[PDB]
Amino acid sequence: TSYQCRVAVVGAGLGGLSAAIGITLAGHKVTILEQAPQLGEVGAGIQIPPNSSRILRQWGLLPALEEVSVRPLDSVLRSYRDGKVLSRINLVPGYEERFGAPYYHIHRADFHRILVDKARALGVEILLGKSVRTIDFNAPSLTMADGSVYNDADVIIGADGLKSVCREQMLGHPDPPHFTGDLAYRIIVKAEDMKKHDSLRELVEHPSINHWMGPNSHVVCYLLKGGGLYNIVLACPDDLPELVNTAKADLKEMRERFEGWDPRLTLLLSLVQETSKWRLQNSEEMDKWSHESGKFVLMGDACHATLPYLAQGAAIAVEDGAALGTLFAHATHPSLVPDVLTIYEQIRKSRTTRVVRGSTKQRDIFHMPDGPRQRERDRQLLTYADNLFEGYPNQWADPVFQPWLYGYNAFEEAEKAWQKYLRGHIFGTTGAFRELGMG
Ligand SMILES: Cc1cc2nc3c(=O)[nH]c(=O)nc-3n(C[C@H](O)[C@H](O)[C@H](O)COP(=O)(O)OP(=O)(O)OC[C@H]3O[C@@H](n4cnc5c(N)ncnc54)[C@H](O)[C@@H]3O)c2cc1C
Repeated sequence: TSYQCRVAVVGAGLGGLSAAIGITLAGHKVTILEQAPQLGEVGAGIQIPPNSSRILRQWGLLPALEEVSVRPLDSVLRSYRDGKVLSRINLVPGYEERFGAPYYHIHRADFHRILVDKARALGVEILLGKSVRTIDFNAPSLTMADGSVYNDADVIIGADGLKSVCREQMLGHPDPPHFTGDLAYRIIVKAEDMKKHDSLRELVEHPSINHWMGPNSHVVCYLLKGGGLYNIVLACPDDLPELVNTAKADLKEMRERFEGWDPRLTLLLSLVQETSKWRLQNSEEMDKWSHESGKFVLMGDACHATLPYLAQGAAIAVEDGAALGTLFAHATHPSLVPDVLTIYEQIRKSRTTRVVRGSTKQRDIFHMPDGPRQRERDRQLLTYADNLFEGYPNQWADPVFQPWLYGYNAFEEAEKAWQKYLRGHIFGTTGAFRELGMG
């Protein structure tokens, strides 16, 4: 009769499910308490880089994913004016050869649906319609919007995303998300229609991650297998306030923001099949993800919300869940649980902040206005493309940042950390392992 911790995950996003998967595969019973009445067959494109794919592969999800995801050949940084290529990184075969795991482009609904399916296949209960409002962190209880009280859990894990009620309850005061002051426009265009125009063909027969960097704007363009649709996301300032969000509104607005940009991006505005406009936001990092009671810890965007520039938010939420799981594997005795939550924060924060920084830095590179600093950026990109250095204006190509970002194995790192904890070398723990004969 081994020990089984009753772990309640709040929120069924990517991070919640990754945690439910890893902890169940650890030997414990997970229950996810989401807010939405039904699962989210909703969203657009997401990127699964090696540091997240290798995790999913260890959970036997590679096939189900390959079926619905694309493998971009390379990742390209281009000037906003002419489409001029300034940096090209090889992903196929480069990234599998180096970091030993695929890089994927999958629609968010497909990724969410595969993770929900694997969660259920492992026996996780997913109780929907459970909007959590208050938390008692000592006698672990969750109180819902209807009034009901869930108290069938030993440990709680906040994974409620950006608008996290869990983080508010932990801190003891409100803490809404900070508005980046930017807004995003998502556009879906059938690739059938693009193959009809000569200037666009290269983007369909050579599926890449194309980035246009420009004055306080950037445009990302990639392909997804569904409907062979092309995702075109434009990030620009919200100098305007109407929020008029009809189909024609953006077409006008996006055309205006593309004034002077690669002629190709404006052609694409004519082949639109759907438009979507929204104001970006995120949170500022937290010093503490845990509660003094040692029964609660945050994961995902709730504690380490990242700017979308690096394409790692879900990657590092998967890493969070993977590390949680790897550590709970060692939670063979209940007194071991809080120390585990401690070893996690430490190992996860040092990683999630250094990513959060990079995203911000990538922003500064992408958004440069035309001028001397832009001229130097471009110069450096082109000149040292075959002679990389630390501080290269592409954080993805940076010879130091790059292997660190994509070579990271959440499993091995959490194991290293558990061993450090067994040699008494982890600050901030209660030393539960001592009374249990481990050493
Ligand atoms: C424009 C954009 C592009 C991105 N591109 C990429 C990319 O290419 N690659 C990548 O890896 N990441 C990317 N990201 C990041 C990625 O979308 C997030 O990191 C991801 O959602 C993390 O999942 P999560 O579980 O941490 O949070 P979420 O997915 O937000 O999970 C939150 C869930 O909890 C629920 N919830 C909220 N409040 C409560 C409550 N009080 N009670 C109960 N349930 C609640 C919500 O309804 C939701 O289901 C992008 C993000 C944006 C905005």
